[PDB]
Amino acid sequence: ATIRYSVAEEMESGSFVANVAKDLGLEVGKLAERGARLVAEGNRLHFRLHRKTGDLFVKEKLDREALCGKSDPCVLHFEIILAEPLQSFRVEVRVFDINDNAPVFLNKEPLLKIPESTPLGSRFPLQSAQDLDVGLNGLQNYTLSANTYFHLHTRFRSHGPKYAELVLDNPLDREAQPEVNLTITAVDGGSPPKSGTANIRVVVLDVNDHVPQFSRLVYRAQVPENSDNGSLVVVVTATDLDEGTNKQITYSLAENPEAVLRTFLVDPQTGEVRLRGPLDFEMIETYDIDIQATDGGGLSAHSKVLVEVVDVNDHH
Ligand SMILES: *[C@@H]1O[C@H](CO[C@@H]2O[C@@H](C)[C@@H](O)[C@@H](O)[C@@H]2O)[C@@H](O[C@@H]2O[C@H](CO)[C@@H](O[C@@H]3O[C@H](CO)[C@@H](O)[C@H](O)[C@@H]3O)[C@H](O)[C@H]2NC(C)=O)[C@H](O)[C@H]1NC(C)=O
Ligand SMILES: *[C@@H]1O[C@H](CO[C@@H]2O[C@@H](C)[C@@H](O)[C@@H](O)[C@@H]2O)[C@@H](O[C@@H]2O[C@H](CO)[C@@H](O[C@@H]3O[C@H](CO)[C@@H](O)[C@H](O)[C@@H]3O)[C@H](O)[C@H]2NC(C)=O)[C@H](O)[C@H]1NC(C)=O
Ligand SMILES: *[C@@H]1O[C@H](CO[C@@H]2O[C@@H](C)[C@@H](O)[C@@H](O)[C@@H]2O)[C@@H](O[C@@H]2O[C@H](CO)[C@@H](O[C@@H]3O[C@H](CO)[C@@H](O)[C@H](O)[C@@H]3O)[C@H](O)[C@H]2NC(C)=O)[C@H](O)[C@H]1NC(C)=O
Ligand SMILES: [Ca+2]
Ligand SMILES: [Ca+2]
Ligand SMILES: [Ca+2]
Ligand SMILES: [Ca+2]
Ligand SMILES: [Ca+2]
Ligand SMILES: [Ca+2]
Repeated sequence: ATIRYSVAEEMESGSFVANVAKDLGLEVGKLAERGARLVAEGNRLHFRLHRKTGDLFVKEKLDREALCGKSDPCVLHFEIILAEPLQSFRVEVRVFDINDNAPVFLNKEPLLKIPESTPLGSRFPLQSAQDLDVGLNGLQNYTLSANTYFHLHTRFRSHGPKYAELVLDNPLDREAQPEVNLTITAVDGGSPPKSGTANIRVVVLDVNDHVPQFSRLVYRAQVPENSDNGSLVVVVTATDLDEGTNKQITYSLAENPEAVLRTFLVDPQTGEVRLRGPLDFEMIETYDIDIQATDGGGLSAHSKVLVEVVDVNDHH
């Protein structure tokens, strides 16, 4: 009823396809004589017939991804018309698929920002790739680069892979490495398989999971009673391994006896523990002051400075 042939994709134009006279029920001379003409719909003119030889050539480089797109059978139809007697013959040439397209990502550099306090076992979806081929020549599998935090889990469908997702195996600690960088690899199933890699940048968001720590737990100080107002008792420092607003330190005098808050002050920024009142050895020999370093998130830490006034009042 209908005659068909098979051709390979992306072969050079003018290349041979088949010989018509054989499977037409005629001979070459008959083809030349009966006026063998190729006719199809106006839009498609993919082939060419040489009458005198009965030879079928392809007129253009056939690109299957353009003609059929994502369709499994790529078939081109056209009819051979004759004359005396006037016969019409339906011909269909199938364009086989080859592996001339590798998988690719639209974002070669995706940006995935994961908070530091992320529960172990959490999953992060990744955008799939695009292999324009069909079947085994299309997408088949994903792989993840060597890593100490993640492992890749590829959600599959019946025909092909749905998409891939990162699964966290280890607790993310920003203080260790604030960023982890990876390369996802998309692999088809052709022979040889073709690959397409993308580069994921995983940024770890700082969480206030670090209380400020004072240098010394106890600050020893020996201050002369005849010292002036605003004289520097001591300088205290507090460190925070975090970043952002969860790092800046706010020093403060809190929960102290009246005398302390009456004769002492502290600089909220620098840590300048200084005087705001007079001193007399006979009245108060020693002060013990608990200062408080407060973090932006609210994590506070205490430390006591033990001041001891020196020299009898007006001894020298
Ligand atoms: C999709 O691909 C994954 C992993 O990728 C494949 O396996 C690698 C080892 C390489 O050979 C890649 O070229 C290849 O694409 C497949 O899952 C994995 O299959 C392998 C089969 O050998 C399993 O072997 C393991 O090997 C390690 C050490 O090499 C051992 O510690 C394991 O105990 C085990 O023997 C592996 O467990 C398995 N999973 C992972 C995460 O690698 C997957 O089968 C494939 N799917 C399809 C449909 O192709
Ligand atoms: C994110 O990480 C990628 C991955 O780096 C690669 O993966 C690791 C797991 C290891 O296997 C590394 O050995 C491997 O490079 C980085 O991509 C890499 O970029 C560099 C330069 O930007 C590329 O360097 C090469 O150097 C050789 C010899 O010097 C040249 O011949 C190459 O032409 C190339 O210049 C490296 O090839 C490339 N790796 C891959 C797989 O593409 C990426 O830089 C990094 N990004 C960030 C922001 O950290
Ligand atoms: C000894 O010094 C303290 C503190 O001096 C302060 O710190 C220095 C580094 C400089 O920056 C000074 O400019 C700064 O004042 C003195 O205590 C402070 O006195 C001033 C003025 O009396 C107070 O300012 C105001 O006081 C009025 C009074 O009603 C309030 O209403 C205002 O709100 C405003 O606070 C200031 O509060 C007070 N305390 C501090 C911690 O600065 C002190 O007067 C001086 N002399 C003696 C004898 O102690
Ligand atoms: Ca192609
Ligand atoms: Ca193809
Ligand atoms: Ca392919
Ligand atoms: Ca931490
Ligand atoms: Ca942190
Ligand atoms: Ca902190």
